[PDB]
Amino acid sequence: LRELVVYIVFLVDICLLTYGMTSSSAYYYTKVMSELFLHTPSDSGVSFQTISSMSDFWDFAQGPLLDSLYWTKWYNNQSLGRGSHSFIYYENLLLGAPRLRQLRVRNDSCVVHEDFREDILNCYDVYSPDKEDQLPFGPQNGTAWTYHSQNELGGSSHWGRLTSYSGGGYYLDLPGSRQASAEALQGLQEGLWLDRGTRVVFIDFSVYNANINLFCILRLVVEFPATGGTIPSWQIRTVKLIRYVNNWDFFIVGCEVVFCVFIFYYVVEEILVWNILDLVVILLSIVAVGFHIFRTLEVNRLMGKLLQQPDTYADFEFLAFWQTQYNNMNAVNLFFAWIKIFKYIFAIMFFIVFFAYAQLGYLLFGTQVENFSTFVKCIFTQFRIILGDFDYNAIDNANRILGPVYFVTYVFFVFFVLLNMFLAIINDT
Amino acid sequence: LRELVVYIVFLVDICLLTYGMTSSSAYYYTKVMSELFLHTPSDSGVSFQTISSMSDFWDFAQGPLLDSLYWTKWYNNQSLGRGSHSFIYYENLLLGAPRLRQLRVRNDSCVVHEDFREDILNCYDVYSPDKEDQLPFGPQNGTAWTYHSQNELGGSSHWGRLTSYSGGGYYLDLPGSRQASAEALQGLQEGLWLDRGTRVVFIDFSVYNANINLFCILRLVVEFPATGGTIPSWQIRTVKLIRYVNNWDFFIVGCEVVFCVFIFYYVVEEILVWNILDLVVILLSIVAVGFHIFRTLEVNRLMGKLLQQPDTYADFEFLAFWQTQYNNMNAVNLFFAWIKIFKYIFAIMFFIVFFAYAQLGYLLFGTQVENFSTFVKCIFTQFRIILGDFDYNAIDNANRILGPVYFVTYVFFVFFVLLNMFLAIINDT
Amino acid sequence: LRELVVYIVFLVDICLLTYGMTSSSAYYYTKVMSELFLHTPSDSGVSFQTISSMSDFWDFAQGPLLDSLYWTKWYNNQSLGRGSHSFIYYENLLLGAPRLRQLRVRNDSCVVHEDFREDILNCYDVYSPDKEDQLPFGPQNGTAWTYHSQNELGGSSHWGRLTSYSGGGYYLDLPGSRQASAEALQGLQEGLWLDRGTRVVFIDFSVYNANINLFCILRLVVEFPATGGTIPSWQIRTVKLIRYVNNWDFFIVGCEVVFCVFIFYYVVEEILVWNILDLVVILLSIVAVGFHIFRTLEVNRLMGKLLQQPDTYADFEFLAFWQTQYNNMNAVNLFFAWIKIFKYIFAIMFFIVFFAYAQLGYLLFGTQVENFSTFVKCIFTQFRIILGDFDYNAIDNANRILGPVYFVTYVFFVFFVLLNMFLAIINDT
Amino acid sequence: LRELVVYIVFLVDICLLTYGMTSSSAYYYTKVMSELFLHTPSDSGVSFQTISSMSDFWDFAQGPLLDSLYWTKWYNNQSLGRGSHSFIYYENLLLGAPRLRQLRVRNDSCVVHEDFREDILNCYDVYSPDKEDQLPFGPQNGTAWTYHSQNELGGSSHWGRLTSYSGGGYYLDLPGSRQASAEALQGLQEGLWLDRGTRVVFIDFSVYNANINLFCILRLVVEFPATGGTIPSWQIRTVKLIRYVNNWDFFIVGCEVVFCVFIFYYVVEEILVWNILDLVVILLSIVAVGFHIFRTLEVNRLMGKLLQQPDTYADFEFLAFWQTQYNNMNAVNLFFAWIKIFKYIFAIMFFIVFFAYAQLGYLLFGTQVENFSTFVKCIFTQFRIILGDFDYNAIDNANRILGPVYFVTYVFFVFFVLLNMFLAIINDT
Ligand SMILES: *[C@@H]1O[C@H](CO)[C@@H](O)[C@H](O)[C@H]1NC(C)=O
Ligand SMILES: *[C@@H]1O[C@H](CO)[C@@H](O)[C@H](O)[C@H]1NC(C)=O
Ligand SMILES: *[C@@H]1O[C@H](CO)[C@@H](O)[C@H](O)[C@H]1NC(C)=O
Ligand SMILES: *[C@@H]1O[C@H](CO)[C@@H](O)[C@H](O)[C@H]1NC(C)=O
Ligand SMILES: *[C@@H]1O[C@H](CO)[C@@H](O)[C@H](O)[C@H]1NC(C)=O
Ligand SMILES: *[C@@H]1O[C@H](CO)[C@@H](O)[C@H](O)[C@H]1NC(C)=O
Ligand SMILES: *[C@@H]1O[C@H](CO)[C@@H](O)[C@H](O)[C@H]1NC(C)=O
Ligand SMILES: *[C@@H]1O[C@H](CO)[C@@H](O)[C@H](O)[C@H]1NC(C)=O
Ligand SMILES: *[C@@H]1O[C@H](CO)[C@@H](O)[C@H](O)[C@H]1NC(C)=O
Ligand SMILES: *[C@@H]1O[C@H](CO)[C@@H](O)[C@H](O)[C@H]1NC(C)=O
Ligand SMILES: *[C@@H]1O[C@H](CO)[C@@H](O)[C@H](O)[C@H]1NC(C)=O
Ligand SMILES: *[C@@H]1O[C@H](CO)[C@@H](O)[C@H](O)[C@H]1NC(C)=O
Repeated sequence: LRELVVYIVFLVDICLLTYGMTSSSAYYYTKVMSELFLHTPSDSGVSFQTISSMSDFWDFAQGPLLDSLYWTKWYNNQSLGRGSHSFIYYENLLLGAPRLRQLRVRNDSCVVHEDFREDILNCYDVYSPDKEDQLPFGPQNGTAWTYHSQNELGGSSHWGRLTSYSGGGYYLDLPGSRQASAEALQGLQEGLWLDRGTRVVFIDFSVYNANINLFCILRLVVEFPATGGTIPSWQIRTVKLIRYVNNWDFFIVGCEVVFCVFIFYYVVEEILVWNILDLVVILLSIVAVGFHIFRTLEVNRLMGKLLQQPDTYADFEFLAFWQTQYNNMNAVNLFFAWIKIFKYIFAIMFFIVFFAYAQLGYLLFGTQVENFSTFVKCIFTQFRIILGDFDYNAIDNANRILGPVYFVTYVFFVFFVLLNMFLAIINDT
Repeated sequence: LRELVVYIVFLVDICLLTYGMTSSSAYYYTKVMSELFLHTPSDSGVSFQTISSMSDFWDFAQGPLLDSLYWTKWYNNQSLGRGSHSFIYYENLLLGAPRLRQLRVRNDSCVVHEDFREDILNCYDVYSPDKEDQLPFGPQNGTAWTYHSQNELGGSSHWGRLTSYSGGGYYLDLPGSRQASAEALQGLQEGLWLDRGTRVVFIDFSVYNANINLFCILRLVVEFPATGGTIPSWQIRTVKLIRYVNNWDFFIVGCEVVFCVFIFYYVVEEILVWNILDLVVILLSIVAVGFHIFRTLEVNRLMGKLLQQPDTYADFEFLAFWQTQYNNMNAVNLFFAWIKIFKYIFAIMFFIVFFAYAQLGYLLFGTQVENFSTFVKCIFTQFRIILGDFDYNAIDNANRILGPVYFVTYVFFVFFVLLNMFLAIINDT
Repeated sequence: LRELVVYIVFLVDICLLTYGMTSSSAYYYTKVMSELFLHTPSDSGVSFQTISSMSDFWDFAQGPLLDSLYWTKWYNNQSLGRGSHSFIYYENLLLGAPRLRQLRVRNDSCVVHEDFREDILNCYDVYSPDKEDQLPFGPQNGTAWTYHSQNELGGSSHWGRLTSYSGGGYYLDLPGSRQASAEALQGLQEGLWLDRGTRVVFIDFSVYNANINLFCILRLVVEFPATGGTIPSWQIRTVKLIRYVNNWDFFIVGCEVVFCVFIFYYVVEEILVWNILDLVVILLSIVAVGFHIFRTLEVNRLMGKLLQQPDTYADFEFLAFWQTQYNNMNAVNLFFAWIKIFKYIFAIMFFIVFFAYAQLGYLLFGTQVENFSTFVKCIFTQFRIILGDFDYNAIDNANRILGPVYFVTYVFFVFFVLLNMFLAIINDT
Repeated sequence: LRELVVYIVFLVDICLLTYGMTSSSAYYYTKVMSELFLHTPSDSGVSFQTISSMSDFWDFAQGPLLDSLYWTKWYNNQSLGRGSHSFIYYENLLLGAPRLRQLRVRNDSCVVHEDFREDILNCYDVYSPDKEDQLPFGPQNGTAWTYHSQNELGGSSHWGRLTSYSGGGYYLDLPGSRQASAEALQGLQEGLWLDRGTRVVFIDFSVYNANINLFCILRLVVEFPATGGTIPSWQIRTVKLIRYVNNWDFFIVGCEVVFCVFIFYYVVEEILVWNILDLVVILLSIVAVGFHIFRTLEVNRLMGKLLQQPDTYADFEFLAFWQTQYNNMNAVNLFFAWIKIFKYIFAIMFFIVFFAYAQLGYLLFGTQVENFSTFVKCIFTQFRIILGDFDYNAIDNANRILGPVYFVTYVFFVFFVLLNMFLAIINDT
């Protein structure tokens, strides 16, 4: 019964270590930033979410995005007394400069069919890293008009709605004030910096809050499919990077070294079914150990760069990405750490036909309704239908005969099979 | 156990043949075109979905529809360098010309009642093909003002929300550029090309995407009932017609001939309960065989016509219609082909009263709520109520006494009968 | 087994008689008229549903309502060739003239409390027919400014959202054209025809469709509570009044006399448990017999009046009211007539506590959330909660402590009691 | 069986006493006032709910709020004949003057991190009563620019969305007419009366309805977090304070003394399991006794003040607060009083894992989705998921891998554990 007590001590160790990272003021910080950039219309009624075509994109970029970044003067039109830096909502510092970057696809990327070769001289295929266009275009001069590899821009794969994307492309870094920035983007509308070759466009920038201590790092990802049009999407992550606050941070250093003491104790007692869960928990634990040194190194380097050369994009997106997935790992560890307490204290006919419906629904619908438009989405759509959440209008207007047949037939299937499962389990009794 | 293996080979045959037709880039192609034509307002705030009366229709036709068809210049107001053809979203070619066509009903189509014969000199009845008005009207000159049979316009029945419609009517084919087109439709507003006689108005046009290979064929169907007003509706189908891409298309020809080899094998082994499913699967299989020759002939002919005489409507709607229903057939075949693996490895009291509620609900509601407005819609509405999806406000504001009596009473009926079914099945145990 | 056959003959008799009244084109007729009057905004963005205060009402009455009534010219601004009458959507005749009528409450209707007698010289209480103000006001001249009893205006009780209302009040009948009408309502804004005394305002008018045969009779009821503000509400009923169409109407006369033959047969065989249902069905049958003579008399009289003196309100609202409730009666008869085929072929602990929750929820909520704002609404709200339809945000923002306690506690109550019912019924087995 | 009868007499006593307080016209009174202040946009499209930043707040305060308070002239632009007082909707008197009051936080409230000390000279921390800034600011002159304790302003804690707030702060009391008021708030925009130090801003005012007898007391609470931006929120309570109406009020005095007679009878019979419920009911009863004297004293004093010095804020918010919570207490008493009739006539595996999901969901989501943003909200969110109310899009866009794993895994957990509970209970049978 002593190993139990020690185990509890482990639960409060991991508990304080993971709840040390969070903040109850995070949610409103995301909510405020997102509702600042996403929802604010331009004069043309162009929000970010509602971007349709390219001209809408330019109406957005030269629109709110240049007035929701650079704040200078108060609401009473009196100047704000902090020099030359842009404070979003007066309370939020803007780190470095924002960066656009684009991805292009090669001029002739496929074979136009034989009938149309008269009217169509070019094929720009869907994005795949094999076909990415590395040559310059436009006036072919600055870093906006000429390619850059994934090394020259330190970066990882962004994984969007269509397909994953590399880290290269034609970046531009907006200058400090507003006016110079508008001169830039106006310069990119002059020439065509968005043409048929374009595929993905990223806008990255990050913000640091002085009052509490948090970063809001955000990516605005607009995709241009081969079909034309646009698909806007966004990721906004708020993150506690610097863990130094007060002597409490030194209590967090002590907490960390206590934690590694614990894990060494648990590898000692480990080596000599539930022990599966043990080796997992310890595995993700020691994965979580080194990340703090990784982080302190990273932050030290970045704040080094921002210190040296302002008006230069400094990547917080990689660091924020791995910080948040680090938090996900801690969450799963902690959850298992609660499950572990218990250690210290015919269906094939259903699955086959189930996937058969997933497939059928994907074929009949899926060029109409989004919820069916891929296979996994079909699986979870059918699962919600079991749980009693569905939109029948969509299924019914996609195909107004086979729709009701699908819906009804599926309902009777699940209902009926579930029944036979009940009667079988009662037969076991 | 060998016939099993051969059967699996059949499953991968049909599998690759049906998944050969689809594309994962289809959904966004429909989504983009539909959100281009349907949702874009005019200056008057007139979307397509929101069309109310005739003047709204004309505000739409001379509105966005002429600016969401003809694209000429880039977003920077630089000319686009492809000659005279209209590329929607710059990536999508426009095939031929768009076509309006109308259906009229005869001047005196019924008997005005005896009381009103003083104030009402005309009856235009509901549309039925018996009463379709074949005489010219207006200035009585062009092909817009004079009837055309269903042969002179190759076409099949469109089946809309009210009733099915023929393929005849008074067509107009818009010219190439925008300006000439606006001159046309302005010419049709000058005279009354929509008058009390009108019933259905169709706008048909189709689009071919060069980057991927797909067609988006779309019909915009606005109905004018006898009651006045309008009911806008639409059908948008994206279709892979030309299956020739690369040598992979030749692997698709080999796949097809392998498939017919399979079906001949299965008629040989067939002729000498589950065999019901066998004869069905083979039936729809051989139905699916000839459609490819039918299609290659059709496409060959059409692209022949578009080749010969541009600015002439060339029907892709018939071909797209049968291509999509062909895909539905393949979907059902494939689904059965998955079910078939298993071959190789008191209620009357409920139904009577159920339909009795369907009828009651249709009579009490149904001049108010849409979900009840016909009989089949009542059946599926009550079925959703069983599944726990309903809008109680509607039922309650239609009739605020009998509404709750209907809803409650029905709930207790289904609940209670289901109970007695449980207790009965437990009695069988 | 012969009485069975005769009974079936009864089912097809009542079946054809009740389905003779309906029309499948009704729903779109209501939908079109309602979306014409209710939803069309004015220049100020004032729809009918969105009416807030009195100035909004006047912005509506002189707004769309005078342009959604009088139609004169086509969409091409060419005159329409039917003399002086107003055709709504060109297909719908307007019967007679529209009528406003108001209800007033007496000057000093209650006792102002003792503290405020200095600042408040008048009390206008809630509407009850005892306090209705019968004296003239304003310029005190026309029929708009002077009272009229419920006899001088033939009319019945309208039953709205707050309380039932009589048929008297200060009516005004709008003239024929638009311009004279605007002169009228402008004349009623000049003086105050809506002042603190006002309680209910009705706008009644009816429309006859020539193409099909139906009436759309509609009431727009705006209520001004004692609290101030407004509560707009509406009733739109489409009705087949004249049943004369063709010789088929004579087949309907034969059908009626066959029906009365049947009911006499059933009183003969009746007089000499399920017979309860028999006497009910026959009762509502013979109630339904005389209504046709009542109706033919009524319609004959009305069309007499419209024939004699146009530009005079002629009530179709009484007749439409009883026609629709007649249709409800036929619906219930027919439903029982289907049930009748079978003739020819611990809870107190739950109900007490249930009503106890209805009461509690009414007291805690109900000055906030509408669904709880009266007692019956609380009953059906809790019933939906059992059926899994609820809005938790409302309950939670009304009182953010007792709300979740109510919701959770109720859920466990119903869940748990239902359980004990299951185990009890299994004990009976 | 006599104590039963006497008990019923108790039920009708408490019944008439609690139903004496309510009114069926309350709901529309809240609904009307709330839809007057909350939803009415300004010229800039700024509603109250939609307030985003500070400049939006000022656009609201000088916007509708000064035109939804002071009513002078009728809708026909004729003057209203009640002197100098402002009648909202002409039927509602405005009691006293409205009051703004603010809360500030100290200049340097925390330690800026070491890296940023160059660009950031100030930390304004989250609100806690320890850090509240008591010094004057701005021109440092009036009662708007200088602190006031919680005694000098009689007031209690407001408990908002973020944290509880004290009653002190920098109040301003708007003058009588509109013009002087606009001069005031313009004077507060001139200087910065909202600066980085601000945290909460309250607008309090109350309204008395003469026709019925009720008060609508309302607080408009706008919060400025440390993160920037705003969180608007509101409380609107309608209350019957003065219970004097007619001789019926004297029947209410008799009712009260009868009630205390009852409770003395029940302490006599009390002193000599269900008796737990007895001592509770009697406890809250005698708590409810003294509140009437407390109230009559309070109202007497207030109406004394409003009598003496108009244009001075007189607090009805404290009194309304305790009146409504008094009504909540009566509601619970009455509910128990209905329950009481009956007196006179393995799970740990589920709860542990349940809270484990609450925690996991709070960590993974909760910086994205609101429903998860705190721990209790996670508990009730998961409880609704059990009851079949959820938004899957949110969970899925927060984290698009771990989201479905959370949702599915939780569903199988609850489903499966519930099953084993069924089979266990059947084993007990
Ligand atoms: C707003 O600021 C501009 C900055 O140049 C100034 O010219 C203008 O007078 C200001 N308007 C005000 C204070 O109303
Ligand atoms: C295709 O694009 C390239 C850009 O890399 C350009 O140099 C070339 O001229 C284009 N081809 C044609 C036929 O214009
Ligand atoms: C841009 O083009 C001009 C024109 O020759 C050239 O002088 C300049 O160096 C170019 N910019 C860069 C960064 O090379
Ligand atoms: C837009 O194009 C028109 C075409 O004639 C031209 O006259 C005008 O100057 C252009 N406006 C620009 C480039 O801003
Ligand atoms: C009815 O319509 C026809 C069109 O086919 C027209 O020729 C005829 O004159 C119309 N009847 C009357 C009475 O105007
Ligand atoms: C249109 O009417 C004119 C007037 O006579 C005629 O010359 C012309 O041929 C008509 N158009 C056609 C296509 O017949
Ligand atoms: C619309 O009708 C009016 C009626 O007087 C007329 O003056 C005007 O010219 C017409 N406008 C057109 C036909 O565009
Ligand atoms: C009350 O209203 C009546 C209208 O019937 C009016 O004659 C009377 O003068 C009013 N009372 C007062 C005190 O103005
Ligand atoms: C309206 O008032 C005038 C003024 O005396 C009067 O002549 C006229 O008769 C009145 N109208 C009616 C319908 O009595
Ligand atoms: C509205 O009231 C103002 C108040 O001065 C007055 O000048 C104006 O003429 C009035 N407008 C009307 C009655 O239309
Ligand atoms: C901080 O705010 C106070 C207001 O209480 C002010 O007196 C002081 O000057 C501020 N500090 C600095 C460094 O400006
Ligand atoms: C406001 O400031 C002026 C300037 O000295 C002063 O005279 C006045 O008394 C101040 N107001 C109050 C209420 O003290």
